[PDB]
Amino acid sequence: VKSMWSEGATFSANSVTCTFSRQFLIPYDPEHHYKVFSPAASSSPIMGYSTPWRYLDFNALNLFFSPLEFQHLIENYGSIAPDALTVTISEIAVKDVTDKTGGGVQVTDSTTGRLCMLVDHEYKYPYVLGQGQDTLAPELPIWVYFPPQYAYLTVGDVNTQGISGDSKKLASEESAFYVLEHSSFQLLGTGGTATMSYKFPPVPPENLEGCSQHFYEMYNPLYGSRLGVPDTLGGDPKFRSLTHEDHAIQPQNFMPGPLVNSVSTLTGLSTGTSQNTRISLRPGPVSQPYHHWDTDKYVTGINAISHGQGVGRFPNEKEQLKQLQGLNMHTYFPNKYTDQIERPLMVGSVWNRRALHYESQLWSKIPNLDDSFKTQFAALGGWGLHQPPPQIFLKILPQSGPIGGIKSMGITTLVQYAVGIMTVTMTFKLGPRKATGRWNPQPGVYPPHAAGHLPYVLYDHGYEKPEELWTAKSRVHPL
Amino acid sequence: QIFLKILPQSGPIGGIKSMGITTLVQYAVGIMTVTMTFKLGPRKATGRWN
Amino acid sequence: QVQLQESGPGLVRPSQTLSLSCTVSGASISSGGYYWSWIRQHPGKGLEWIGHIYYSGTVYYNPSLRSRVSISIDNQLSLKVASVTAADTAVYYCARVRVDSVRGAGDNGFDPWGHGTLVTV
Amino acid sequence: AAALTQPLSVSVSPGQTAIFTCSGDNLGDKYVYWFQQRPGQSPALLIYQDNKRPSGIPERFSGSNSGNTATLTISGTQSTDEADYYCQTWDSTVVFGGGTKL
Amino acid sequence: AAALTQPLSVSVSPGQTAIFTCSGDNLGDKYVYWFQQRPGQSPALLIYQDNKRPSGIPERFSGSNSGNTATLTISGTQSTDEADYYCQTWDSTVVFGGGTKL
Repeated sequence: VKSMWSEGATFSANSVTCTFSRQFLIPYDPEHHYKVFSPAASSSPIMGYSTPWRYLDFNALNLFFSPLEFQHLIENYGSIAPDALTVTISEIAVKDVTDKTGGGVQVTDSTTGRLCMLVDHEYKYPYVLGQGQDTLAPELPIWVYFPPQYAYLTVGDVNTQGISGDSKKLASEESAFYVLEHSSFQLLGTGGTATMSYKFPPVPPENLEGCSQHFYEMYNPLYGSRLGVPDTLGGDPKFRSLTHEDHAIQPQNFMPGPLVNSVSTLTGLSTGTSQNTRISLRPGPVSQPYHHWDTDKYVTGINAISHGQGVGRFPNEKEQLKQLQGLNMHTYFPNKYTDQIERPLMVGSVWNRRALHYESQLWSKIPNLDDSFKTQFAALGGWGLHQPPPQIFLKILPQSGPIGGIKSMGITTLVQYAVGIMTVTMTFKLGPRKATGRWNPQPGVYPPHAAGHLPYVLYDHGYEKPEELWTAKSRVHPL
Repeated sequence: QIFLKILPQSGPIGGIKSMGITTLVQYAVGIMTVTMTFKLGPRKATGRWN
Repeated sequence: QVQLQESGPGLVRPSQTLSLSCTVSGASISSGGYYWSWIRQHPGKGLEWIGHIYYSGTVYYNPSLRSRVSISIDNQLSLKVASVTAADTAVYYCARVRVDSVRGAGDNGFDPWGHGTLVTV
Repeated sequence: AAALTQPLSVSVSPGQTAIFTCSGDNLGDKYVYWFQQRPGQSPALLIYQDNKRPSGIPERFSGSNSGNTATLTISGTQSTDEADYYCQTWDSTVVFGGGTKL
Repeated sequence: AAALTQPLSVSVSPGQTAIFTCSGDNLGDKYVYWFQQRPGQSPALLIYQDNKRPSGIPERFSGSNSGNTATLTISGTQSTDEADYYCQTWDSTVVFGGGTKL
């Protein structure tokens, strides 16, 4: 039997199978406690639990696709949707440090230590995987993954104990203490292997193709319009007909989508109580851009997220500025004009999406509370689904010697750490590209850069990512 | 070309610390046995006498 | 450069609210991740830590001085230690720590300190 | 740990070293920070993360953290290092040490 | 490494040794070269490749390179070895050390 490190995407006219492999490292915990919290806010505080476990977060898109493979994805296909996912934990080498006392560290190898692996197929434990935090994976396959520690927030009971105003969320009857050691635990010793084998639900595709037409300009530019438009107001209408030059008063049969607090340049847009509780709903809905290119510069929005760096790394949503969205887009009403910045849902509407890019998420989670709309596509990129890919928790073990009969001899957790290899494969159901009788060469697919500093390549940790994000809508539909 | 890296086994950590050398130190010895066959032709004829 | 200047009221013995303040110069305090500590030092003895506060209201306290002191932020970094029947006057420093990444162990230490005020009790 | 141990004072001459002890339970898997407090002045961050020094601190200060102790070694002590040195860790709140009076 | 560490000066008597320190990150898997610069003169290649000496350098100079440090040991220092000794490596360009003034 052959032991392999697998990596690489294989394309077809149908789905592409993209696998990657990293080296993980379950470090250590000198205390295997649970370590509740002590936040004690003073102005609704938080209340958590710090589990001694390690989950892994392969959420982003820049791990399954190389930049050459992402460029081959954009210039050849016109949709993408995942349908399968397997996570194999390869060769495990749990080892122990012997503390040379004069050298400090000497690492032998342990055959009796193990690595407790739990897969949460039943969704019993809280899901913290898809929120966009700075522990995902290395972008390049040569660096070592350090998987994050598992922790979660619960709901408790806010008290007010202190001197001035000190609040503290204590435990209530609704609060929960999920001990992960009440489960089934593939114990997974040295050399052991384990798999997950998830299967994605039917999700709508992401349509990696722009438009060569405005949605409000879909008419014959000649010929006028069969209908009329008012001239006088005040009870005596006196409607007139239209010519072909009436472009700003052409009647549309479909409205644009909502623009709830789209502005340009804290908390952004925010719900909450009077002025100071005020939790943020930062990257808007998915129907809104937060960065595009107007006639002179880049407009950058209040509701933007930076994706790195600062100056920021924002995706250029040029396909939302086209179809009647954008940042400083007011709506006007002739009520006895009222400039409004919020646009409502407007029963017949189309708002296409905020575009996915090379570094976006893949799923988040739709929360278990009911009556969702629309929630098929989450913000921060990705899909977002009921029953997401389950979390793979990885503790090592507390091997706890020696004793000597009465004594607390030694360290009693001796010291152990585990290295390994995680090979994650995911298949994406690709759709065929939309037809164009176009005759023009379509624009080329290359990541954006400015001058001299090229995109993904080593320079004199070396490897540098571009200033703008590499979006995915660069071929035209033609609507 | 037959490329041969070893691996970057990268311990220990201790939970937060950058303990040790983190590439610990490793080296690999081995044996490469390379066989090659050469299609030989027969020697050209000479009625030479020398 | 970032400097921290204190404010001392003087001396009040018969159990009044000891109020302090620490205006930060060089950089604003609601500009990112930095704790803002209050640290004591008894003359002839080691340092003592009261508590630190983030700009979004969350404040950690010392478990020994928990029900006496109160840290607050109105771009002022106040401290309202009451019940001064125990005559602790020592010294009151301000200090800033960069907020760590993993929340487990402290990745940074108190690099910018204050000048220190001498309260008497 | 939650209670750092540190002796009272040390005695040194110019031309040698003075190594202090900051004892503590499981201090090897922790960060220890050293603070230089000259008399009449606020402390300054001397050695952070058990080995590193900032730009304002000269290159004669170095420390270590192994096992249940963390030392601070001064290489070539001058006539201006007579200052209280405190070790400080983070046992989930903050833990300050006693101080070796030099 | 890219920044070699070396102390200021050392004090010695005739009849003993004077060992210096050239600290550096991962200096064990590197080459360290020592240079003897008498005052008023150019430096000379004292010890090359951590153990070797050329023909012009006498057989009382020897060095080492282990772990994160590289030492230079003078066996029986005479009254002519009062010279600045610099350690030099190659972190892909050239890295010179500070210099132990003897």
